[PDB]
Amino acid sequence: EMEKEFEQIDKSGSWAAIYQDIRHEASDFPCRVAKLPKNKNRNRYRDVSPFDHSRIKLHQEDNDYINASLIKMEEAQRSYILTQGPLPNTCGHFWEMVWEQKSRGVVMLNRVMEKGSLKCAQYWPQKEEKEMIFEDTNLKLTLISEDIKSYYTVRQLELENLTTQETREILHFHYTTWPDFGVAESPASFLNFLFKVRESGSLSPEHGPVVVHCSAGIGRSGTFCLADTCLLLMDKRKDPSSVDIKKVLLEMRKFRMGLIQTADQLRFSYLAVIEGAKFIMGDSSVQDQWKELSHED
Ligand code: VO4
Repeated sequence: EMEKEFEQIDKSGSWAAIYQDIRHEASDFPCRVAKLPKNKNRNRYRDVSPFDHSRIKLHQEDNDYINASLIKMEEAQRSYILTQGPLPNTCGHFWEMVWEQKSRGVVMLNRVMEKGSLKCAQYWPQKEEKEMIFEDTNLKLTLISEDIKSYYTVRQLELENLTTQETREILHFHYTTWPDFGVAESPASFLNFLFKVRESGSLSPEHGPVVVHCSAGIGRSGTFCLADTCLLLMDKRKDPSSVDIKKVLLEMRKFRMGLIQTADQLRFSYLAVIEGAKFIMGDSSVQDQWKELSHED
């Protein structure tokens, strides 16, 4: 059904019209805390801020601001934290957020350098023997192992609360071939990566919300969460036709501004959900088909 809607929009060539409608319908809530003068150096982009009602607050008395939003999909019963690529001065805040929110997975959809510019701090260690200590938030981070595939890398990290000496395993899922304001190479390649995140346990309700980011934490991050929630809703009722992608996106836009930054990303979201529906509706072999088509070795 979503498939036939997809074909209607393609034949009309009205992806831009549909996407601008979403933009005009999208919620508009205040971002007063993000705009305080004292927080200016905590925001990577002047025009990408968390709403006050849904922002993640750090558990510190000094300044609890971080550019991060809690997306709570009530009906699908999944939550995500969407955040910007950490800044040189906010890597401690980032890992403090991960600790306090009890997240098990971090999904990173960007490269540290994209289009010749630095999009994100190097906020996790690249070498086992060179751990990182974030002195402002009293956290230590150690690379434990790395599994490099052709277009994504999975890292096992150990996060230590230096104050309590509690340790935690964090899984890092790094998509390395998704261009800013672009789409993944194929649905199959995107779905293969999403299902790798799912199979790690990182999205399970026994854990805190997965942390999802790219550079701004809205475009690629929005595509990832939208596809996931749509597939989860379909799974819940085994009813692909009860899932209205545009309504799920607007619901997600109540928690964070600008989710999906281009009409082509919206169109890709449809493709990913339409294709992923094959798996959700009983055809477990398409998962293997996606892994082959993705060429991850
Ligand atoms: O770094 V993103 O522009 O896909 O929000």
